[PDB]
Amino acid sequence: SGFRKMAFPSGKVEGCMVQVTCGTTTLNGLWLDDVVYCPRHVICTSEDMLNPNYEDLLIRKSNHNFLVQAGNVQLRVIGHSMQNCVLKLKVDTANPKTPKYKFVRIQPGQTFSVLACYNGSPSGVYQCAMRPNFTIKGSFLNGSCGSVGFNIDYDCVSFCYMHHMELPTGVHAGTDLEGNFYGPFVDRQTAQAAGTDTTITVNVLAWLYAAVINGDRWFLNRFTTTLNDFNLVAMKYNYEPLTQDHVDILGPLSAQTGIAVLDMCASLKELLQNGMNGRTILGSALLEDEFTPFDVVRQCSGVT
Amino acid sequence: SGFRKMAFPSGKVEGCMVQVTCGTTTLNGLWLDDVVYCPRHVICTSEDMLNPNYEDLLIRKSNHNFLVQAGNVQLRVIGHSMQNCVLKLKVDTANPKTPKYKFVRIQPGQTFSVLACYNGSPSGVYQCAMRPNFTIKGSFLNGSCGSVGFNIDYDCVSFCYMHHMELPTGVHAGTDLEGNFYGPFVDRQTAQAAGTDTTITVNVLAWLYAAVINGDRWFLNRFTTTLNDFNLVAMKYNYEPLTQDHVDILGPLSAQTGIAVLDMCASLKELLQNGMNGRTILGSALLEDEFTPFDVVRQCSGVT
Ligand SMILES: *[C@@](O)(C(=O)NCc1ccccn1)[C@@H](Cc1ccccc1)NC(=O)[C@H]1CC(F)(F)CN1C(=O)C1CCC(F)(F)CC1
Ligand SMILES: *[C@@](O)(C(=O)NCc1ccccn1)[C@@H](Cc1ccccc1)NC(=O)[C@H]1CC(F)(F)CN1C(=O)C1CCC(F)(F)CC1
Ligand SMILES: [Cl-]
Ligand SMILES: [Cl-]
Ligand SMILES: [Cl-]
Ligand SMILES: [Cl-]
Repeated sequence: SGFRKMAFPSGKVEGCMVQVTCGTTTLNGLWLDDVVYCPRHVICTSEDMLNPNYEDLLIRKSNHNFLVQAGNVQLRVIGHSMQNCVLKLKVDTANPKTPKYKFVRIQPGQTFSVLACYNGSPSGVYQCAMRPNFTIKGSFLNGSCGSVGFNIDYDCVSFCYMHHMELPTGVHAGTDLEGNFYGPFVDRQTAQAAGTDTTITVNVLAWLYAAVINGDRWFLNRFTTTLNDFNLVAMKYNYEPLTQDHVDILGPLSAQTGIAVLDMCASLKELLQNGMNGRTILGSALLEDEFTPFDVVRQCSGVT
Repeated sequence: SGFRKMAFPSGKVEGCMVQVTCGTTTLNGLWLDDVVYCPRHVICTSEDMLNPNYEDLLIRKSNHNFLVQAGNVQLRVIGHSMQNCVLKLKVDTANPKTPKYKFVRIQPGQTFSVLACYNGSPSGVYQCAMRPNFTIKGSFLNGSCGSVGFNIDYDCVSFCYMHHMELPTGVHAGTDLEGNFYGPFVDRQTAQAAGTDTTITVNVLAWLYAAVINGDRWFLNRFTTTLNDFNLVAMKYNYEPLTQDHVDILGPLSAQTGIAVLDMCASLKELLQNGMNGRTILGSALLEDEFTPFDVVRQCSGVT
């Protein structure tokens, strides 16, 4: 029993993390087979950051401009090319520790593990959700660009996020591993800011199921609601609409607890309308929306 | 910026995790050099669990009774011995991936990362605190015994916890890597239960400093207090006493924020007496006590 924000074991990703230096700019890259993936703004100088022409900047560079370190071992760059906001650096050595992997773009509301890295050396691992406004509430400092987010399934690492920058509210923005940004952000210096966010309803419900499995039942009630009148309450409290597919995904959790989704929706409606009235759920006094139905099943027993 | 419950990268520990089978009982062990460390109750049958004589049970066993699997590779047991509640199984193969390591016992109030494991295969990683009552609020299912907790410092892994069992309130108990239990618990079936717990005051204060560094200042005030009158309030709200050494450890954080510890204590006293009045700190509506002063410094910038 118990419930924690649990990351995937990070070893398969640690053995892919390298340092990339171009000029005085230093940051992290991801080394898979004979390619190092890193944020393209490693080739930028601070002046270039207003409106750089990344294609020009790259033509003016050569292989020996790029310094790639895997621990202490130098890796020699034998090629360079750019895909969207990612630079691809081909190196002389294929990574012997390359895991089975995929580049997958994730959806708002889904979770992933983050390996915070500095100077190519991993620092910490933690769990994140892609917010509905395509930011992540991460934990990142200067030099973390190039750190990646990922999920692991049957020893295959699905990379979904590469870190690029921090927005003024302190939330974080980045790209998938094809270099395409999540959300309406650009890798240059503007006044860009996160749009308005919403709460991930299906995840709050999954979390309530987790609590029932772990013995929190005080928020439960005998009422049931319609999917339409629940959604109508959701709009008032800035919660994402709940779909029939969401109801279907919660199916396994409702089956294990014996509480049908729509009954659980009645509980959520009461918790939004009346607050938590001095009680806590799974050690939190706020409704938690960063656990997917999948995360709950993976961590909770199949019993109770 | 940002603040998350961040674990250490788990790779160095993943490469030490093995499966140990004795009879029908299967659980995890830790493979360092040519020794596999695992909970001694792997030799138990369900009957033996009332009051086993572990020394007798072990004499009646032989090396070929022990099945140790490192992934797919069999490891042959060439010796067995017992230290307190841990069994030490000497195997034919020294672990090539053994990291630099130490066995250290931690103090109540300190944190560590946990690598949840099942059948020798790592499942997840998360951060825990040793509670003042020597339990941990972990996330563990049947088959997690043998999973370890650890900290990493300059590539050296300090193992501090091996998981053994779950207590009736759903909290978790285990030993250090010398097999000595944390807290007044035994590896047998009794009515044992966690004693009463308290909140880790120095960690709450560290966390408030983290929030100030991340821009939460609403809880601040102009008042200062004496260490004696703060401690006197702490007793009323079931908070651990604050020592002058605690004040000294918070020094770096007070220096970076410019808020002296005792002023911060005045803030904590107000937050205990008046609640949080509908506001949140670092995304929590409760005072968080599972970040040490060290954890805050490691994750927060040195600026602001
Ligand atoms: C890198 O972009 C990075 O660490 N980004 C993530 C981040 C930064 C701050 C807080 C949380 N996450 C490095 C790359 C770099 C550039 C120059 C010298 C060394 C490293 N960027 C930074 O550390 C900061 C500081 C800076 F150098 F002034 C520039 N910077 C940025 O984050 C910029 C934001 C906008 C951009 F287009 F993404 C380019 C980088
Ligand atoms: C192991 O002890 C374990 O997983 N402990 C941690 C745990 C259990 C439940 C919830 C959270 N954490 C395995 C060892 C085992 C024993 C027999 C068969 C297979 C594996 N123990 C268990 O999975 C559970 C179920 C059990 F098998 F009935 C016995 N058990 C225990 O946890 C016992 C608690 C008291 C003890 F002295 F520690 C012995 C194990
Ligand atoms: Cl690819
Ligand atoms: Cl499960
Ligand atoms: Cl040792
Ligand atoms: Cl730091």
